[PDB]
Amino acid sequence: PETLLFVSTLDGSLHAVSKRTGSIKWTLKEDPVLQVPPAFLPDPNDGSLYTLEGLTKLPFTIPELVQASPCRLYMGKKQDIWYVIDLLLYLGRTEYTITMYDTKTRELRWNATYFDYAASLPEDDVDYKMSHFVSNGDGLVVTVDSESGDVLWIQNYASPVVAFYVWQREGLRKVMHINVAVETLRYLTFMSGEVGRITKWKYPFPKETEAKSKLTPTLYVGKYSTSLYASPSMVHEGVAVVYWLLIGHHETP
Amino acid sequence: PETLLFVSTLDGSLHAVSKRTGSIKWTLKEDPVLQVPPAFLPDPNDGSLYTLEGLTKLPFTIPELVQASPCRLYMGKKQDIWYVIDLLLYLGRTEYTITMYDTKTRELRWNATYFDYAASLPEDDVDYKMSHFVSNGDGLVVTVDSESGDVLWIQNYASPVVAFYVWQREGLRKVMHINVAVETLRYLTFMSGEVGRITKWKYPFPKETEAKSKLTPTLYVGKYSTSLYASPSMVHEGVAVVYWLLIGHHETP
Repeated sequence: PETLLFVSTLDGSLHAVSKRTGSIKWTLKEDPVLQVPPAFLPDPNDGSLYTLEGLTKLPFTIPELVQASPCRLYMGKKQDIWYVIDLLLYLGRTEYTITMYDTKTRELRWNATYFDYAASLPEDDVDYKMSHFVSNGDGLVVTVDSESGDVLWIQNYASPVVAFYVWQREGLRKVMHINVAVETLRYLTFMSGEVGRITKWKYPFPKETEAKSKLTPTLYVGKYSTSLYASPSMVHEGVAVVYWLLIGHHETP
Repeated sequence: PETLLFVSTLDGSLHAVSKRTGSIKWTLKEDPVLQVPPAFLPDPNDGSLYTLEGLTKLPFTIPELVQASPCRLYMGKKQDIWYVIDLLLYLGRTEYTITMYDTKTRELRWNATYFDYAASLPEDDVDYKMSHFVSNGDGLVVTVDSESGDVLWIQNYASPVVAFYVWQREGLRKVMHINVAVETLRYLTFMSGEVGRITKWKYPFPKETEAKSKLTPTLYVGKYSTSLYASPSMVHEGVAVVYWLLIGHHETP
């Protein structure tokens, strides 16, 4: 179980992936990370919240807003579930539901239902020499050796990956990753292969630092079964940066 | 609405009481403050937890244990409800449900369901010249002018009062009170009247300081429809201080 990588995606799919190949061993399909039933743009990656009066980021996440209600009208909720699955691992997720409400009118101004795996905070452990690159609005993943920039594996999961978990010390430990645009991520994987071919010695790829350095901070807004959502991302040269009108990138709020 | 005092009792009764008389204007009957379905002794006054290996107090309350799960097996939950009632006041309470669980066995080691009104923390506001004395395992209340010790009113509610709320700035503000044993509280109200009679000038009563000073810290353990619970309390001379065997007082853990 210490060789598995857990891939949490937007539609509820948790993937038991080979930290080596990146291939699926077993797929667990549950509740979709977000279910905003427009008002607030959630962040599949941690309940963060945004609003569009341009595009701004509030100061409280979804859980926080919940673990701080009633308030003034705010309705909070927080049921927990544990998942039992023999490879037996006890993985637990939390269903956070929030609710806006105006005493003036008589309707639910806003609503959202953001799930999220209980896991230990991510810490820069030198023992982890891997780095993961993720596409916004797409299941593309570029796992590329942290101690170089040497591409370890490319994968395309059904739905966009929202978070990564490694089962350290019997239980999940969230592994920090990078958000890059499909365009740029493909464009990058492309060159990686070209340089790989002309060279014939390894498929290069930027390092989290070079990447986060040379690209350009953007705030991506995606769509999910009629549920919008922002989420930081990097974009390269020649990518438009501001319903189909709101979707896509925007300049960091 | 600024003249009402809200009396939260163990069986779910919220009382709209005259901050002057102490009499009920309107009664709101909802879910009982505790519903431990023996293991952990809850505290109707804030989810605090205790265990009896004598009688000790853990470091985390019920909400905290919930707003910190899943964990390791701990199951948390936190639905909120708002109550609308025209005197219209919007009072909100939170239903906290917790759950213990051993991966070893296959049964729910423990469980509890503690409700609690959303209200602003209590602060020593010099504008509030009242003091409330409460009996453990009884609906006796001795409201006695803070700026003296002069008895303002005596009341006996159906079920034991767990907390007091004052609707300051449109919304509840929890008012700190004192936990004394029925015995002592009756014994006190008694003398108060005797001295009142021989004197014919006012019914005295200790001040939160004299009381909390001359009495003796005890940890009361009560019972509620087959649900035990600890809860600090003061006791005077000649009161036994250690199921009917556990109920009653004990020396401060």
